[PDB]
Amino acid sequence: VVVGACGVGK
Amino acid sequence: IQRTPKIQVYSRHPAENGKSNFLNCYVSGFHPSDIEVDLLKNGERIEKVEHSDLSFSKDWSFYLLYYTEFTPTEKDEYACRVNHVTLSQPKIVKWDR
Amino acid sequence: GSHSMRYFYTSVSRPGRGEPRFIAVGYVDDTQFVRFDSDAASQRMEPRAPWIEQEGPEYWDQETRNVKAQSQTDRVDLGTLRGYYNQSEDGSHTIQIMYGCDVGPDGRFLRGYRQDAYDGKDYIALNEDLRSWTAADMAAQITKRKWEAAHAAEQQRAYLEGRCVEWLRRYLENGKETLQRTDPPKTHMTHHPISDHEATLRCWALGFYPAEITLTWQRDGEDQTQDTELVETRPAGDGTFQKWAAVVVPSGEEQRYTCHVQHEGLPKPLTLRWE
Repeated sequence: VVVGACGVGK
Repeated sequence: IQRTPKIQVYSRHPAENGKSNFLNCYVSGFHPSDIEVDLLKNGERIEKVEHSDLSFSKDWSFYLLYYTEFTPTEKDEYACRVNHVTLSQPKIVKWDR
Repeated sequence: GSHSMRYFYTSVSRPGRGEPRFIAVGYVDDTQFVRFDSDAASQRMEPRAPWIEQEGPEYWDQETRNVKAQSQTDRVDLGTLRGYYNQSEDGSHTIQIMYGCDVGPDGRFLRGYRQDAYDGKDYIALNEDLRSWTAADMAAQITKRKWEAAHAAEQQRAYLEGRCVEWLRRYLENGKETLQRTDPPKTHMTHHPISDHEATLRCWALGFYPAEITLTWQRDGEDQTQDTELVETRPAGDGTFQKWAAVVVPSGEEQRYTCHVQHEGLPKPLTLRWE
């Protein structure tokens, strides 16, 4: 599975 | 950055005239991702050529595999035409059996 | 042996031709098993290997949800980074993301990865301690303290040491007929005369998996890396890989040379000579 942690913007 | 694609033209199995096979054209080490690749039989582009999904290496350079069902003979010449913004002209790499 | 799972994201901004193109691929070792092409008609994570097809619809729904949500974040980051470098709105730009975990034969955490790039060059990467960040330029340091303030490292580390490794274990067992198989290289040698004082010997290695392999030439039991040629290991299109190595040798002395093939699918390293 891909990273389930949700992405903080750059 | 802009990196020139390497090209290898080859078959999936050892080529034998009459026996069906797969014609591969592996392009790698390039950037950016936009690239056009065509398989050529006797100078004409082959329709229904499939390509693997876009991925890249540790140095962020992309690689792709273009392939199609083909039948090697003794007269037919095969090649792979590659055009990329890094290239001045489209590179045509003939299949060296 | 040891195994890896990797995910590669690529988002390419195409001004004047719609929204950025997003492509995601999932790998176990040298085998792709999932893919997401936002230009494809399904808009869902699709299987690319037989063994992952058995996963239920709750798996494919969550995987579709998570990575398309990543593509939405990539869209905003594309505009953010372009502002970081004060770049025009009509130039094309690419964000690439790589991450994954490594496991040992016993099947638990060895290393974790998370690296991001912009226009083909390093942007920011997660260090090996999975607690600090390494930025390439000052624009990436703006992202660094952003991810430091939001504590992205803690939740990246949580996935790298947890859900990544756990599902890598499941994939390795559910598809062991493909992933854990070691097809040894079917090898042979070819001879092509160049002149009447020089000749080329090519050492072929075909149909092997995984891609890791070592082809070396020797002359009279001594290593020879002068006048040699190695090509990149290439996919055969059926899951296996190919590679060859060449050496230019004087005529008549062809049998002084030996090719050596090392591969994890071989009990002993092979040695081939032109008779």
